[PDB]
Amino acid sequence: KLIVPQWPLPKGVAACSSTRIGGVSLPPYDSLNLGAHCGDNPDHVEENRKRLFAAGNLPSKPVWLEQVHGKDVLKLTGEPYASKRADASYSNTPGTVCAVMTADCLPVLFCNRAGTEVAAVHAGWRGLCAGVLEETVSCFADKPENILAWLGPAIGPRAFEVGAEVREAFMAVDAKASAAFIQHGDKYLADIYQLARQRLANVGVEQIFGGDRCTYTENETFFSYRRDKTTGRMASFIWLI
Amino acid sequence: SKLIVPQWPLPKGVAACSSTRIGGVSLPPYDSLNLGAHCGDNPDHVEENRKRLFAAGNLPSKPVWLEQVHGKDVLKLTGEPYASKRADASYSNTPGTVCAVMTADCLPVLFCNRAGTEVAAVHAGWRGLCAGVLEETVSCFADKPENILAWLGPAIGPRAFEVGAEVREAFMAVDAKASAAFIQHGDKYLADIYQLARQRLANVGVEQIFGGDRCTYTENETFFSYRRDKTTGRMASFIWLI
Ligand SMILES: [Zn+2]
Ligand SMILES: [Zn+2]
Ligand SMILES: [Zn+2]
Ligand SMILES: [Zn+2]
Ligand SMILES: [Zn+2]
Ligand SMILES: [Zn+2]
Ligand SMILES: [Zn+2]
Ligand SMILES: [Zn+2]
Repeated sequence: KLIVPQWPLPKGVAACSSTRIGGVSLPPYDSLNLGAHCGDNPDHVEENRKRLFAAGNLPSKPVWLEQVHGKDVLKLTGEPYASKRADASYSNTPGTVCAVMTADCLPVLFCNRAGTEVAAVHAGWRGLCAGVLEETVSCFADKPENILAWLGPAIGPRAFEVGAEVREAFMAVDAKASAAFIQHGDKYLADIYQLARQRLANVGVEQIFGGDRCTYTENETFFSYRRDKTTGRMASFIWLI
Repeated sequence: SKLIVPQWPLPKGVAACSSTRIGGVSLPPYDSLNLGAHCGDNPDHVEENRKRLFAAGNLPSKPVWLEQVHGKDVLKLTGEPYASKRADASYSNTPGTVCAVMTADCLPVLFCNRAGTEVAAVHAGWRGLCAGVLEETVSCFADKPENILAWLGPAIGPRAFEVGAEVREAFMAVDAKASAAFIQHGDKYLADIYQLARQRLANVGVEQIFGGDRCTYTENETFFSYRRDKTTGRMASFIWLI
């Protein structure tokens, strides 16, 4: 089964986010593991990808990134790439699939109401803190007012334990980050949805959706790196039809 | 009443209890003896519920709460500098140390030996049960399985535990005895977790098995149930050497 973002989806845009359900992989990758570098059977991963691309009605294969937990955006201008080293992608080309691979990190999908540009972001805390979302938004020709954002399944505020330094880093950029951390031993529990919403507001994006799942809690629906260590991967996808 | 006392031949030197949703201070949907600190409850209420339970249970120390990940790892409670509390079972041979597991549908299993020198507590979700958490816990004991007692705590029962074909498949890949513990329910099955546990226990030589008569999902006035409620409190099961 496939998560369909609950937002006012514009006419020529289409989106989906995968779960752990309905694949072919064996534990600890059971069953719809999309990740090719976490030690799964390579023929199973290939099979899960095929089923998910069918289930999601993707028009072409996703442009998978070399995700490095940074803040760079690849503009999906053309099929042979000089380097896919990026944690976000941007497209204004019909049929081109933006894709981001996650199991705890925040997926964010963007599109404009006019339905002429899309973006997908893999926003781990470091990339989020350093401004991956602001950098993705800045790629859009449209104005932020016209931009929709969907917050995908990520590790939620009851499970995302971070060190004092992480909380420190977020407040160094934007002091109101403080409300997104709650003390918990020598650490804090952090609300990644709250932090993403703050960055998005600071940049003018007001139509924000999703943010109601937790990859760590919902173990029957999602892989979680923090929970499992060795485990599968989900992905979120957006494209212009 | 905040507490269930396992009904088994409790050895001298051992004590155990398992909590209910009754007798605490938490507000709905955590009403009222919620012990879980990570389900969105008022944490002052959670600490009061814990104080109340620990008092009533006559625990000699605070529980060694695990970071439960629904796997099959057993932490031997050898001494508080631990590299990681990521585990779904614990084992102690140290008087005064409390083994504890936190549940609201998953099977709690408490273990001890007739001599009263070793205890263990297991949070057995279906994934961990399937991958062999009970067998793993049993193999931590120095004593022989014949001298091991096992108590099945309140879990989601065979009329409520609905699973996909894949769960049945997984269990029967380990042992086709497992087919007995499943009954079709549409394109689904209703699974008997107590039956699956009893099969693993027998496989391993544990013959003295008690409890397994409750249903967290049915008894909404005694137990929290994650399947029933989603946002809800947590019970826990505890055992220790006196
Ligand atoms: Zn295969
Ligand atoms: Zn990540
Ligand atoms: Zn959670
Ligand atoms: Zn905690
Ligand atoms: Zn109160
Ligand atoms: Zn559980
Ligand atoms: Zn029915
Ligand atoms: Zn029942």
